[PDB]
Amino acid sequence: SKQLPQAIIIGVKKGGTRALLEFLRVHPDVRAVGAEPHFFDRSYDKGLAWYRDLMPRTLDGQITMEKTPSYFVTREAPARISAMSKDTKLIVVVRDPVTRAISDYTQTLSKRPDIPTFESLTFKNRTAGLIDTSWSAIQIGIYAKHLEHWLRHFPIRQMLFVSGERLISDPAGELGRVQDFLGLKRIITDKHFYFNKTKGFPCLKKAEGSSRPHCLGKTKGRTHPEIDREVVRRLREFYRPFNLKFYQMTGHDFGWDG
Ligand SMILES: Nc1ncnc2c1ncn2[C@@H]1O[C@H](COP(=O)(O)O)[C@@H](OP(=O)(O)O)[C@H]1O
Ligand code: NA
Repeated sequence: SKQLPQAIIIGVKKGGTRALLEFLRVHPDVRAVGAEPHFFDRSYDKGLAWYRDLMPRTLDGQITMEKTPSYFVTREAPARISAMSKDTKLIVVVRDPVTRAISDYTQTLSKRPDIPTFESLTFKNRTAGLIDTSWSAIQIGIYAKHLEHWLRHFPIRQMLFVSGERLISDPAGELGRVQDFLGLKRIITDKHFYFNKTKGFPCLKKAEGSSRPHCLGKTKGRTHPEIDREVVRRLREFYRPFNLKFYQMTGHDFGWDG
């Protein structure tokens, strides 16, 4: 029967949310929705009967999952999800905030090519190095800011933060933690993955629902544009104090600042 997701991948955008979901779909005890529901942010009015109807069917002991990257930054998401159930497990796939802003910009550049440069959107006042905190690309990277709001409705024990960089260099190691966090037996492993030279990322030997090798679509693995390293330095400096706070809240250093 259909059940409401006991675990959600709530963020972040461009941290590697699809990759993680697609890898978790290999486990025999994970059933997940395909496309981003965007329920708790854009379609909450439709109610939990609509939400439950999107979910796949599951046997007993199977875990239902979804991923919507905007939840982590959408203001009302914590209260609403906890309202669904106070026990929901939450996962955040985090990434270097600066690489994430560039990946975010690169996604838009693949849709509206005429947009200004990353360096002009970066600043409100280049002459003074004042960064546009209103720009969504900047704001999503301040993980500690959004994390504080989630901890008003969830114990940090029910929240797992996955390394987006380590998801690319050692998918089997990272997914070992995620399986422990969801009470799933360690099944996903190194043999499930393989590196495709021409893609640049790990791929699945057999995806869920397929017997063939499966890499991620053309929408994942984009070539970023070349960015002024002075802006990158000024962007790493902006995030540094926020990254340090995030490390303390999570008890883990994700290596973005050394
Ligand atoms: N095996 C894999 N194949 C492709 N992209 C992967 C990947 N593992 C992680 N990713 C990353 O996942 C990002 C997308 O995150 P999301 O699905 O949350 O939007 C990609 O951003 P880039 O295109 O900048 O490289 C890519 O870096
Ligand atoms: Na974008």
